[PDB]
Amino acid sequence: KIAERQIKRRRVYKSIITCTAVLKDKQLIAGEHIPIVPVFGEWGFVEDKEVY
Amino acid sequence: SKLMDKSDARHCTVIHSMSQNGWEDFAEKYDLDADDIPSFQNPNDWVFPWL
Amino acid sequence: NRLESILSRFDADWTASDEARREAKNDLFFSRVSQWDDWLSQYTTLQYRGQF
Repeated sequence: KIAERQIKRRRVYKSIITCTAVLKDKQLIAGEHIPIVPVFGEWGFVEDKEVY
Repeated sequence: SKLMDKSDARHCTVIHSMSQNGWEDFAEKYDLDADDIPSFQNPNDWVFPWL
Repeated sequence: NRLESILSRFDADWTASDEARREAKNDLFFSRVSQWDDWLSQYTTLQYRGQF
């Protein structure tokens, strides 16, 4: 162990939720980004509100 | 002047229209008194109802 | 102070570019949301308003 260093990284947490309670809270996800990959068509913003 | 490139002209006048902050910027750049607001022949009209 | 000067400059630029920003915002709304730029008469009476 040569030394220690502080490295900034992103961690993804998943929490299964309902309208009344959280069944699972902050389950760490492997990925560094949100796994959902969106595909858009005529995407854009008109009045600060998303329109696709 | 009788030439397209205006090379015969012995003088030329360029009218500068600038906002207030532009006026202080111009005065600072050319070392002028920004307090004395300048005036000249108005190159543009007000045919359109600009605010 | 700094606040007054910043607000004066911003107000001058906003007043200078008000018409251009209004026209461009109309262009964005017309080409992105809807081509019926009716805000008052839209609720007065229900009539057919096609989008061709």
